[PDB]
Amino acid sequence: MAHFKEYQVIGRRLPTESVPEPKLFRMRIFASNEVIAKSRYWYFLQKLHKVKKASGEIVSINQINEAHPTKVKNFGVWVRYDSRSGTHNMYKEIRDVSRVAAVETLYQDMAARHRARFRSIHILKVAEIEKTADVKRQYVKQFLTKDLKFPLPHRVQKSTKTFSYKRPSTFY
Amino acid sequence: STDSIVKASNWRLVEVGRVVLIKKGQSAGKLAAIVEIIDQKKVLIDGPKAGVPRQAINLGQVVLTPLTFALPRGARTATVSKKWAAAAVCEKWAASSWAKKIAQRERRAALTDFERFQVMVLRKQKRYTVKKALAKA
Amino acid sequence: GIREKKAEYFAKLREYLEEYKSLFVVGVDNVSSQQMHEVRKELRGRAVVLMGKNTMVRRAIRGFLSDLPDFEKLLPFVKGNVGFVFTNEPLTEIKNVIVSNRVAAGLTVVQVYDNGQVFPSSILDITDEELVSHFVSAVSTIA
Amino acid sequence: IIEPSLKALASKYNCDKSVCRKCYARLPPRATNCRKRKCGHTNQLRPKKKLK
Amino acid sequence: MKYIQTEQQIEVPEGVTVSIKSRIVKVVGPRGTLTKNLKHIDVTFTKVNNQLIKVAVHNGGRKHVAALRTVKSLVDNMITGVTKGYKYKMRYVYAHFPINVNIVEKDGAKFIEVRNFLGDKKIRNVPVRDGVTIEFSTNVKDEIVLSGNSVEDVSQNAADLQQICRVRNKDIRKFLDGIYVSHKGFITEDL
RNA sequence: GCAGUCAAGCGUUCAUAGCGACAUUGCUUUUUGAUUCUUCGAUGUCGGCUCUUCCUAUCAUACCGAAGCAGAAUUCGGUAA
RNA sequence: AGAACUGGCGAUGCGGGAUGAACCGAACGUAGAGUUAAGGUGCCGGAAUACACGCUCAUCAGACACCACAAAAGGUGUUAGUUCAUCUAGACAGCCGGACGGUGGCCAUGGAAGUCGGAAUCCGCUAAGGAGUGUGUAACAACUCACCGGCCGAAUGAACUA
Ligand SMILES: [Zn+2]
Repeated sequence: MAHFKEYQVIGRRLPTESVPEPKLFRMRIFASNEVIAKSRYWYFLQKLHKVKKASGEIVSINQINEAHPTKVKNFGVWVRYDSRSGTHNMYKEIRDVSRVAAVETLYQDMAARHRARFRSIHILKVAEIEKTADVKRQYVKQFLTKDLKFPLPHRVQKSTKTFSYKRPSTFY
Repeated sequence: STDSIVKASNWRLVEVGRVVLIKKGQSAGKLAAIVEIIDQKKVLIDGPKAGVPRQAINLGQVVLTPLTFALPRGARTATVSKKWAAAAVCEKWAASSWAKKIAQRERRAALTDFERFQVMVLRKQKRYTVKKALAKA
Repeated sequence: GIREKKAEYFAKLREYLEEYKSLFVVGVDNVSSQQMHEVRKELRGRAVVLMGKNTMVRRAIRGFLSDLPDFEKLLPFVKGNVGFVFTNEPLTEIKNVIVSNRVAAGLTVVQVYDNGQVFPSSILDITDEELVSHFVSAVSTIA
Repeated sequence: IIEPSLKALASKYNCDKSVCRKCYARLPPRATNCRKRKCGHTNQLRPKKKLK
Repeated sequence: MKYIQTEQQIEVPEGVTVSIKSRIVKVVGPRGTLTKNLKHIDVTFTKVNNQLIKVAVHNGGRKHVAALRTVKSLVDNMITGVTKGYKYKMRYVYAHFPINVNIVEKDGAKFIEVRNFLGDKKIRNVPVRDGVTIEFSTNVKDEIVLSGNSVEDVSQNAADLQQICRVRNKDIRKFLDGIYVSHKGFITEDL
């Protein structure tokens, strides 16, 4: 829950003489360190298969780096979450350079707008959106128009000293 | 008058090809180009020539300059270089007061104590010839 | 129903596109519900007139580019207020039925299609004298 | 007395109005919500009542 | 959601010249000249040609954006006011005591003065706003007509005249007396 | 004690002008209880008289919006101590 | 008011919670140097008027566990989301064209031709055009709208969640 890395977690039920070689399951988990990621792996597995980590084991844990960490992409994000009064699915879009960058703004946004802390959200799917205008959401489409430019009116420069011998301007 | 007159704020635009001066960080001091807009707050930049690594940056740690050159959006580092060079961006920058004051201020700061002393003595010389002028017309 | 009724249109559009060999694209700017009714009567002999929404037509024609393909050149003239008048009778007579009669204060020809071709109906209206004087001035060019 | 058309004129002002049911505001006759903050911009409106 | 740009358009007709500098707008036409301070809204003007000036908000939320059209309109009505002009018409409406209406002055001032309203011994006075000029129709009974370049000033001066005749303590559906706005439009260009 | 939400009903007709059942959310601390924290080597009961000040859930008075407001009279409501 | 287990207060200062028996931190010989806890760092006051993404404007905003209260119910305030339906076979909106023939449809009557009104609500030609949404006439005329089209080009309508 912080500056996110994304991990492959791969685990399985412990072998039995009856079933050596039990099936392997993978999740992609966003977390900040690997102790959290494996926690998170088990949290989800327990809600999906009978297994507690006391009957299972983690076979591999590997960080998945962004393939094109400077191509700008538009991501579709699918999320399940709890409100003070129920639980909701929700599709949002995020424009960024990496999943890991996108996911982190997802979490800030769920916090800002819906007052959802991390314990309350599940990431359902995160996906680069291939064709522009499969993009559904205005506040990301806006950036997709041709020869896009804008000013940044009213610039405030931070001052290094407490007094200034001239009245400042906001001119950019 | 008889034409409609409307002076319009001539803002530096965030746009592909807009060249920016990096305020903070490790690339602090260097020029990079906006390659692709991310949102109202972030952009992809790239400063191959100054050796600032193509990266997503927050506009608040950058300052827009008046210079801009032709660059297709999304352009990878290699073609950013080709274009930046074609455009003679550093040439234009160097020629500006803005870049000149930075240089001036940099040079002052490197002055030795002996050097500071010479500037004094030279100033006093210039002063002298100035005050007699400023007294004749 | 609404999908149905559109599909119905494409159907009858296609049917005249196969059945009749020639084609009139007519401009009907202004032109009353009454005027049209009377071009129907005036042509109840041969011609059939068929009107519709442009985007329906462009689309439908394009989907008919597999069989019956020269209709791809019809496309640059379905724009503004237009309609088709299909016919197997010949050329001018019908054009003059269209242009002339039930004009008041009329409707206009904008391009014609016959056997994979594209007149302007300026052509058709020809004096038999430019045809006369170009076999004449060239039997004079041979003489 | 008062020609029909001026009685009508006077009524656009005096009577073709609706009324907030919480706070009583005289409101535009086609309004959906009360403009007033004291009643919470309620949409509980009724027509102003017509004379006899 | 913040709209990266959003803009509106202002047609300048022949014969008028609008000039704007730090949001102080001066509009000049055949009828006269109006000015208006727009400093209370961050909008930016831009002249495309002399027929057409644009107004934008950059990176603005809903309520900001709502300010955009309204600036366009205000500036539109400046242009209309100084070409076609504004004219609002009113009617006296009274069931019994005829409402007796005149212009009077004090210190070269000018007031609309209203007498006998519902039989009142009191006299009502409404200052005539500068720029707005009062007539009385020749061939519509009980008419009163305010005109000028400023819809704002014409319309408010008409409002002042009607608000001054309200009828207190009487069922105002039965007692409909008043001066009411009966038509509103332009000086030039038919009626 | 005082104020709401729903609206079946009242109100010739018409839920909500004025009201409002079944239910239901509250507020107050001049009612009365419940408690027993302080005071039993002491804090002088009830009422009145006199006098000052404060609250507002406003009876009158100022200006308003509603009405089953024609006028007069009233009634509901706002800003108001 | 009365029990269960544990930890506390009582018997106990110290740091934090402004204040405060019982909360948080941490228990105590006399001191030096360093580091922290809980809690803080605009100014009172030691410590970034630090960095980052949002959200919020309150003629009664809000601001931190124990803790110094607020509910049902409402809001076309603003935010993000859901479901259903419409739409590149071109919607929604805006402007613009057409809005026709049987036919003044039958009653009825001073007159009533789509528009006082009773009762019906069919067809034709259509891309479309009601035996008629209103405006209007004495009654026709004229205007209008439903309906279909031209243009434009990617959204639109409704009900909801928090
Ligand atoms: Zn209200």
